[PDB]
Formats: sequence, C-alpha cells, structure tokens
Amino acid sequence: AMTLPAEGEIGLIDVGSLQLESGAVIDDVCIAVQRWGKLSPARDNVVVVLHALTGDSHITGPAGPGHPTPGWWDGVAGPGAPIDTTRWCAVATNVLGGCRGSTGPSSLARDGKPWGSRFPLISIRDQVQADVAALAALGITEVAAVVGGSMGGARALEWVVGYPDRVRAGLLLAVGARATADQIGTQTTQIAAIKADPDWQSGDYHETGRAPDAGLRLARRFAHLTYRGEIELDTRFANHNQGNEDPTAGGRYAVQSYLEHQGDKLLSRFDAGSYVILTEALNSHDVGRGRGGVSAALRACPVPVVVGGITSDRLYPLRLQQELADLLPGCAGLRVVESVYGHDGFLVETEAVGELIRQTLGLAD
Amino acid sequence: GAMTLPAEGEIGLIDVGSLQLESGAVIDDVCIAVQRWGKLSPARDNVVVVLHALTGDSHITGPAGPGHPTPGWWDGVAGPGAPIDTTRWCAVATNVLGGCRGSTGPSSLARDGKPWGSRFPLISIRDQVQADVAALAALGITEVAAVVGGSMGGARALEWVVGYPDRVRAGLLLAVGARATADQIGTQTTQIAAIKADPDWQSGDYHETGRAPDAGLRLARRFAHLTYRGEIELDTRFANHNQGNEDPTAGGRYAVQSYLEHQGDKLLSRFDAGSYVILTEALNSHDVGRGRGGVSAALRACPVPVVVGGITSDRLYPLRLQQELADLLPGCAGLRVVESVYGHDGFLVETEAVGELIRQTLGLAD
Ligand SMILES: [Cl-]
Ligand SMILES: [Cl-]
Ligand SMILES: [Cl-]
Ligand SMILES: [Mg+2]
Ligand SMILES: [Mg+2]
Ligand SMILES: [Mg+2]
Ligand SMILES: [Mg+2]
Ligand SMILES: [Mg+2]
Ligand SMILES: [Mg+2]
Repeated sequence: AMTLPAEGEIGLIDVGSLQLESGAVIDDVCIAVQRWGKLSPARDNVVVVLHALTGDSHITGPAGPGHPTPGWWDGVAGPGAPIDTTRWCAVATNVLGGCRGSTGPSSLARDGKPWGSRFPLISIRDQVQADVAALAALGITEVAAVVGGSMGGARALEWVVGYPDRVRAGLLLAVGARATADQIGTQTTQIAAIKADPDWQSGDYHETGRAPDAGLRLARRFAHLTYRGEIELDTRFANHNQGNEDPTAGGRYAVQSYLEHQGDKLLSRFDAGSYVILTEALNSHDVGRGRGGVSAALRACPVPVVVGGITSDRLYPLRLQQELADLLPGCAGLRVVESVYGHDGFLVETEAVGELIRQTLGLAD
Repeated sequence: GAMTLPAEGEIGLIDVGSLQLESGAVIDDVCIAVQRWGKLSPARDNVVVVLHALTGDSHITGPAGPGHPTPGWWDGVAGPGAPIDTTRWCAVATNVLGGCRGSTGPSSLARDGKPWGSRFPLISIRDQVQADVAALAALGITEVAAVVGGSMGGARALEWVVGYPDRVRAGLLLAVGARATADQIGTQTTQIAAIKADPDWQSGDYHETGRAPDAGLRLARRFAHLTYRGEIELDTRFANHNQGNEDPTAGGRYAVQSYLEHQGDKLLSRFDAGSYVILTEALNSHDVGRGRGGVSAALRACPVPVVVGGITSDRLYPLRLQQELADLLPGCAGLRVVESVYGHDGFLVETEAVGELIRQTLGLAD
C-alpha cells in the first residue's frame, strides 16, 4: 500500500520482522528502493534489477549527492533501453546487509547505535525474502522478471526457484547453482583478512573511530583479481612499472598501483561489516539446500530463464552456467558472452548484456 | 674452489663470500646450503642441479625427520634407477639465496650480530643463479650436466641456461614463464602487502622480538595456495561441504576453509615471513628479457637444449606461457603438456609425468 518513490529517488520501505534461515529473527528491517518508469495499472510490469556484492540500488544515472557511484548498469533502464521504461517499471533494492540505505551492520538499530556484531548472518534466500517483502509493502505481489549478474544472479536464481508462481522470467548471468570450493576458499580468506585486522574489533568498530581499512583493502585486491581476465591484465599492465617509479627502490608495478586504487575506491564508499556479511551469504549459496540437491531443485523450476556466462570468467567459470542451462527446463540454451574482461564482463559488456535482458523480457511479455 | 660435497643426503654449508647483486648492492658472508645424491664423476661433469620453488628447500628426496620438517618435495626423483639415476648422475640441490633453510636470508645474522631483517637487499632470480653458480664453483664444479626446476625453480633454471649457456648442457623448464605476468605480480604484491600489514611485521625486523607476522603470512599462503590448485579438483574434493560436523552459520568452517587454514599453519611451522617477502619480490622482478633486448631476443639467442613442460589446469602459470617458451627457445623440440587436475601443484604431484620430463632432459645432456 506504500507508494513507490519518485522516479530515480530512494525510498525507504519498512518490512518489519523477518525469520532468517539460520533461525535468527531480525526486527525493524528497512529496504532502500529506486525505480525507473511508470507502474502499470495492473502492477504487472515490474522488472527487478538485482545488484552484485558491492553494488547498490542505483542501477543507472550519474553519481551525485546521495550516490557515491554512477549507475552500475548505466543505461539499462530508459526510453528504448534494454528495460524500456515506456513499457516496464525497473525496480532495484539495496540488498539486506548492505550499507546504502538498507538494514546492515553499519545501519543504526532502534537504540541509535550501529547493529555491528548484533547483525545476524544472512543467506541469499534471506536477501530474496526481504526484497519480496519490500515489493509486497508497495502493493507488488508479482513481477514480470528478475535480472542480475554475479551475486545478483544468485538472488535471481533463488527468486525464480523460491517464488516460481510470482515471476514470469529471469536472467541468470555469471553465477552458479551453488557456491564452489574455490569461491568459498577465496571468500573465507577475504573475510579472514578483514577479521585479522586489529581494528576489526569483533565487528564493533563502527563507533570507535578506527576501522579495518587495511584488511578491507586486501580483501578487495584479491577479489578484484578473481574478477578479471588473466590475458587482458597482462595486455594492459604486463610487468611494467607505475609511471617513473622504481619497484627495486620502494616504487610500484603498474598492476600493483591499479590494485591499490581499487582498494582505495571501495574504502571510500563501502563498509567492512557489509563486506563480511554479504560474502558470508555468498558462501552459503546453494539452490539445492532443503530441495533434494542442485539437480532436483533446478529441474523442478518451470520459470522461463535466459542463462548467460562469460568465456574468460575465472570466479564463476562457464561450466557453472552450462549446468544451469542444462538443468532448468525453462532455458533454451546457454548464451555465451565472449569477453576478455573476466567476471567483470557482466558489467562491462554493455551491448551483450543488454541483449540478454531484451531476450529475458521477451519471455515475460 | 676445492671444497668437497657433503655426505649423501646430509646438509653442507658452502661459504661463497661476498656477492655483488644485479642492483649493485653487495651482500657479505653469503652461505649456501646444499644436499646431494649420487657420486660425483672424476671429471665432475655429471652434476644435475635441482632447483626448488618458492617455499622449497634442498631436501628433494627422502623422508622427514630431525633437521627436515618436510619430506622430499620431489620424493623419489633421485636414486638408483630413478629419473635422476644416481648410478650415473650426481643430483645437487641448494637452498636459494634469501631462503630460511640454511642459506643466507633475512633471518640470518649479519656481520653486526643482528638478523638481516629490513637490511636484507632485494634480490632477483639472476642473483639467485649467481649464488648457486658461485656455490658450485667453490666445490670445484664449473659446468653442470643439467638444471631442472618447476615454478620459481623453473625461473632459476631459465636464467641459468640463458645466463650461463656455455656451462650447462640441458635444462628442464617446468610450469614457468619468460617473465612475471600482471596477474602473478598482482597476487604476489598483495601477498606481500598482507604480510607487511601485519602489526607484528615491525618493518621486517620482527626477528628475535618474540612476535612474528603470523596472521599476514597465513593469509598470503592461503591466497597463494588457491592459485596453485585446479578449480574443478578443489570442488570435487570439498564442494561446499562443512568441515566434519562443524556449522559455518554457528562459527563452524567449510571443508575447503579448514583445508586452507591447515596449509597456513603448516607453512608457519617451517618458513620465515621475511624470506617469503624477499623471494616473492624476486618473482615480481622475473624477466629473462631485461638488459637483453626483450624476451624474444633473449630466448632466440639461447642455444641450450631444453625440455619445456606445462600443466593443463595451471591457473598461476597458464599453458600459454610455456607455449611461448617452447616456440622461442631454439633448443626446444616442442612443448610437453602434463595432463593434471591439480593445477600448478601438478608439478609436484604428477611424479610419473615429471619423472619422464627429467629423463628426457638428461637424455639431451649425455
Ligand atoms: Cl535472534
Ligand atoms: Cl611452493
Ligand atoms: Cl619481446
Ligand atoms: Mg547464502
Ligand atoms: Mg548442498
Ligand atoms: Mg534445460
Ligand atoms: Mg627477479
Ligand atoms: Mg622487460
Ligand atoms: Mg623453438
């Protein structure tokens, strides 16, 4: 019954208490939402856009006051765009556990203090439950489609599997049916780097004026390597030095300066507690849990879907998307995005990803 | 040089004296630890140098025990009828300059009686080869039959055959590239940053303080171990399963997580954080083309017969790097592909395939 925010603006949707997969109960949850395009009278034209690990609800448009980053899928929603806002209403949330409007470790609880270590562990399924509740509070009980890559693709997968009667189509991009050992390996070690930072303070650094900046930077540097293509990295930087710096005398290599810059950029806009909470959700991703395993769960989902994967992806290798396309009966076949940019192709390959979105919405109309 | 090799299997300490490094910096009183298997020939022309990788040592074969925290890292490679057949060859292995298993490195004591620590100069792969060559010369060995190595040992072997082509008859270059790649430098410099960000790093002078950067070294090793493994095999072995009866939701661990923590603990008990930094910086500086007109010119001008091998599932030194070496080194008859699910670690695990590469190499040396 709540009203959508004005186009482009952030709305804060109270969804109340949620029972979580761990057994924990979290009260007074708030989900930030942005939308583009008008809602149809039947409220049946919503396209939910699901952001990745460090993304937010700002899917398109420039950076500015209230938006540290530009649209992470800039141009995806608009007149004549892949999500054509003359027909569709693009809606994006800030995920549960995030730090740009939705309830997370850095958010203030009802006592005026950050949740901090009081914030419970959440799953991808918990994130979907919270988004579904936020849409329901807005009078939206069915969506035309859900689209997302990376962690967004995991949210989309659990949405189509968990609510097959309430979504007409999905795009699953650069994701797998469950977390893999390699993903869990790098992800748990990323968390360990943050927790080993002496300023982590058991997750309750928020009020102390100290923060685990060194740990968060290291986590992001290792993560960024998993997001890139091996060949393109060497084509861009090789073993060259940064500018006129001398690595044998305290200077940096070019790829090293680049990685340091990636760490600095994240620190300026993202919370370490959110990084930990959301990476834990990645670790527990498993569409098969409680549903008889991965094959049984996918084979029983009748939702039409487009599945896309990136050739050079080193974090979510193409074999994971081939499995999704082979097992989901609503998938006509894997769509292969050839890209040199690795996992990050799901953000950079604007033309190819735009076409996957258009194909997805074709299955929902 | 007229020192003698230690008794077989036993560690010998070779005084090579002061070395002038590629950078121009000088390091005094360098000691190189050595072990060997097999008798030396009267002409001293049957030496096969086995070059260990980042955290290896001179103990290439044999069990663990007193003085040896780890068993032979290429166990079985040297012996009667083995790939290095000690009825014919003398297998010699050093601990690399900058190491922590007998040779001079950051934890060694300098002339002033204090550990080198932050005073240890940055070294290159070429400096490592210079030291090994000097150690052999002190033993009266001026030419070697062959050099063999994988990973950082392959980088040492490559700089040996390119830098001393008249003093080596053949080389095995396994799971290595002509220069460090951007991806390698990326993970390597971040591993170093993790160690240096540890509060107990103490600018590299933690030695003898009672505190050491254990957390940073564990983290660096965990990330490195992932680069050493095969993606599919890791998931076949561990998948997303919990460790034993633990629950990650309630403080437990995932199976692959407990596995990685154990790799960290194992390295901690036998390896020094300062050595990890110095040797990783030598990997960052790896570039056979430097001062030689670039990679193509350097490789095309090296006439040494070589066997080049690469591992199908290697994610750290991808096969394209060994294709490049095999295409440019005129002494290479063609790339040898090692089929393995175990990633870069296949160069340690695929004993049969690697043993055949060594035999091929030694066939080029007689
Ligand atoms: Cl609770
Ligand atoms: Cl190693
Ligand atoms: Cl070149
Ligand atoms: Mg989960
Ligand atoms: Mg399962
Ligand atoms: Mg199918
Ligand atoms: Mg070097
Ligand atoms: Mg160069
Ligand atoms: Mg050739």
